[PDB]
Amino acid sequence: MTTSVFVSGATGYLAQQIIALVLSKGYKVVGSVRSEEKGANLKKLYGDDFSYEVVKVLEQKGAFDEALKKHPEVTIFLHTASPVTFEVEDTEKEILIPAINGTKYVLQSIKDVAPQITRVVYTSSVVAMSVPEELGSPDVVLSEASWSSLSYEQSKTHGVLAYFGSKQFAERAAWEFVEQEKPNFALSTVNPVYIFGPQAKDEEVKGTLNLSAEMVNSVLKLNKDDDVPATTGTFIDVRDVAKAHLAAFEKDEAKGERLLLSNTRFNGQTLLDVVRKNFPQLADKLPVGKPHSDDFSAFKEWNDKKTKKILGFEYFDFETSVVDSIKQVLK
Ligand SMILES: NC(=O)c1ccc[n+]([C@@H]2O[C@H](COP(=O)([O-])OP(=O)(O)OC[C@H]3O[C@@H](n4cnc5c(N)ncnc54)[C@H](OP(=O)(O)O)[C@@H]3O)[C@@H](O)[C@H]2O)c1
Repeated sequence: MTTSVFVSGATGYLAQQIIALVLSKGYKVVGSVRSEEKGANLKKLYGDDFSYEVVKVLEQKGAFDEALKKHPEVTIFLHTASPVTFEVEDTEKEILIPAINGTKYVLQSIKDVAPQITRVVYTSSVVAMSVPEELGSPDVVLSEASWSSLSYEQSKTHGVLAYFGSKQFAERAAWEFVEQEKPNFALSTVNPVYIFGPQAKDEEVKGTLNLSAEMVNSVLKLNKDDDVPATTGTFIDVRDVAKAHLAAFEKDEAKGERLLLSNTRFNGQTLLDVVRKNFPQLADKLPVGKPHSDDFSAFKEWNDKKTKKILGFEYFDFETSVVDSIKQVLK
């Protein structure tokens, strides 16, 4: 009787938080995974309202055809699967193509075989809206209208620029598909910054230590003689990203929208100060730097007012998000 929701890349960090949230709202879920045992693991963790299908390669035409044919009860599709790595041999084969062609072929499969799908949400990224130097700029104001100027030729040259390109061009292709093919579904994208926060299941706190979360987790591996990490940027809590995905398919207002998911700026000093205050027993094992020397008052606030009005909830603050990540890891 209830609606089923399809989530590509269900093994992932964001994807599992999305899955745990939608299951809690009464939805069923069907998740895609690159292998059978990967499916089997998730089933044990999430229970009866979760099914999976093995889709090993995104960059094949009709890759999701069989999976979708087997699940007519699915009316919602959340495409989150994407290479999220900066380190590869071929930027193209390992990052650009599976993102760009993966995305094109999923939308085509939905149109071909799942005409009952009314909503599709694509997980994009702030990298689709800018170039590396602009993000760390204090005179740059990003908005839902922002598009990266990074060219495809330049995106190939190395790993970080490939990831920037992958998101920008996959998302473009997504909006171009909607314009050109005129599908039954309405499209919306979620564009987050660095994603922090606890993993969905404690049992998953062991391997595949995902890039973004690890930027918090790595602090615990410092020792008192190490330098303050130089990591800096803007954050959003994984649980807020999940709620945005939910709003991205439940709210009429979210149709045809890009949603910029960005909260506050932080650097390595912000991180150490939070961890040191909340986990005093680790203070002797950690560097000190210059507590509260961090100052972001010169940075123009990004324009996410539209996203904030559509979402209609308040975000987890940096300390809570970081605190909950470390709590779980220590547990
Ligand atoms: N976390 C961030 O820093 C961040 C920020 C903004 C936007 N995003 C976007 O949101 C998504 C979720 O982020 P995340 O932190 O959850 O990343 P993640 O933990 O690395 O999740 C990636 C998932 O997608 C699948 N996948 C990756 N590369 C693939 C490929 N070449 N072919 C087929 N499947 C592949 C993997 O499935 P298997 O487990 O089966 O390999 C993996 O579980 C990302 O795709 C990213 O584009 C992420």
